[PDB]
Amino acid sequence: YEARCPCGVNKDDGVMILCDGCDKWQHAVCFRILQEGDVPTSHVCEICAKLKPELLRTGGTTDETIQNLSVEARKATCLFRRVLALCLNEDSVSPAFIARSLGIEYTVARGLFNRLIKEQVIKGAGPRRGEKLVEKEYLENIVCPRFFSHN
Ligand SMILES: [Zn+2]
Ligand SMILES: [Zn+2]
Repeated sequence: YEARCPCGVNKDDGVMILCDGCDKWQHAVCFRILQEGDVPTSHVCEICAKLKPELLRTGGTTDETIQNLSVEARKATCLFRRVLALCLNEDSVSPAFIARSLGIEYTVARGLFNRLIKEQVIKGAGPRRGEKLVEKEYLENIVCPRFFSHN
């Protein structure tokens, strides 16, 4: 059993999806999948989509938004998706909590925290210094559909 995911953190968290091409697991949210019903019949990771494109013509589905990005741009997108999903299940966050939860370095977590402020997902002081409260309804009803809609 192996996790191999372009967020760069090769550890199970949340809903995991199996690539039909390499038999490694990715975080569903990294691949733009939040609801279990949006898990494809045959998931294809970003590596297999480029090594074996026939997988995509014979029933497989990749996340076309990250497939051809650079390593660094893809990692930043996937990690931000993970932090959005974390916020869906929490009342407040901080860089340190983000770092622990996602398995990443503090400085990277702080960048994700800062982007949450810009996307207006967090606002208002939490109980502890450095924490901000999640705008729960705004996240669920408005922000999340910007990133995770399948229509
Ligand atoms: Zn991931
Ligand atoms: Zn694969």
